[PDB]
Amino acid sequence: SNALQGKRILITAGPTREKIDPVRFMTNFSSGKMGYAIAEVAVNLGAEVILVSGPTALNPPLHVTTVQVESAQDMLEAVIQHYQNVDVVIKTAAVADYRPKYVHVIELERTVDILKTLGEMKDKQLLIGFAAETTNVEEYATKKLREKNANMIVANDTNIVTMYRKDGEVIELPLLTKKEVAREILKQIEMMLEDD
Repeated sequence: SNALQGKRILITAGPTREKIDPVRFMTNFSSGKMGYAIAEVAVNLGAEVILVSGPTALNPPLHVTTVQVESAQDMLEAVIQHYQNVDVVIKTAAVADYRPKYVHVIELERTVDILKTLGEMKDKQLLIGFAAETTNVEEYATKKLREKNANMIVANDTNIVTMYRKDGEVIELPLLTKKEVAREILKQIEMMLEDD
């Protein structure tokens, strides 16, 4: 109940929304259920939780400080605003984002990588990322773990989750609900905070 007492944890969740024209947009889909589930469990563990969310149909848990955004750019600005004052950042979006160049046949431009940015300006914070691949899961998750300067990468297929920690340890899980996975993740984070 007090496992993460006083720990500031920032979580990103949901999809990003990129405009094409005033009445059209594209969506890099991400459910948001996982992020919102982690946020709820984190609160119950006594953590100070900040949730940066894209457009979802979900309602944030009580006591969760939530910022609703749409674009990947706004999500970036929101995370940077809090990054100095947090202990843990959990990026719950395995999808790399793309964005149209104009706001009026559709030219796409590269968006700024959130996890890469946080890794470059990282001080003492812990970076947790996600990954969802159908091939070379271990190789990709490990590559992302080292490239983005992260502490743990959560790999996906109710969920079947394998976690890859920075120290080299690998933890596979059976079929669990999102809330169960959330607990296992926050358990791992709790330990990394003690290692420091």
